Amino acid sequence: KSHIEGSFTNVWKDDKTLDWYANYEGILWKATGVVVITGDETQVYAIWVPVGLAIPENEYGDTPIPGYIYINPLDGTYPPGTEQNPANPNPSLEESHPLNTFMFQGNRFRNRQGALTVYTGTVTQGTDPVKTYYQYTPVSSKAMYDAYWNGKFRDVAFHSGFNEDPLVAEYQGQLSYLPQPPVNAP
Repeated sequence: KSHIEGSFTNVWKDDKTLDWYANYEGILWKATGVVVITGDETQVYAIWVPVGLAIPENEYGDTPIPGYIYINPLDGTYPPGTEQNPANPNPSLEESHPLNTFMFQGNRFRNRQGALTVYTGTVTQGTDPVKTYYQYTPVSSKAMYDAYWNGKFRDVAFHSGFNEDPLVAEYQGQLSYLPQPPVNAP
């Protein structure tokens, strides 16, 4: 099938790849190209590509609505374990979420002296009980690091103390707009 450039509603973000997805006409679509999301995550604008059968369980006007250009922190433009990005390439399995993490575009980040890691889902590989691990993968996105370095996360990336809940970054990305209505409007 051919790609659909436009907005979808009833979208979700995969917790392992951090890519956005939506169902339309019984097909599963993956958001590619430049991805723009609404602050409340209800809608995503992108170059939607048919990637498989629809999965319903994961789930207007005509003028553009406010949103933000999404940065996938795992896009590999600044790969760890290199001269460029010396950070350790190996993701950790935390018994619990690290303290002092912050929310940026629905993704949860940890900053350890300049090395950024991001929450990439749980991993329950046990038996009795089970043991649930929270995987934190090293950020491989140059865009994410350019924002951090320009101090765009000064308000949330340098906290210390016993703080379990993530703080929400004031900066939510490059401002943009999503065309309306969503293509998969009910």
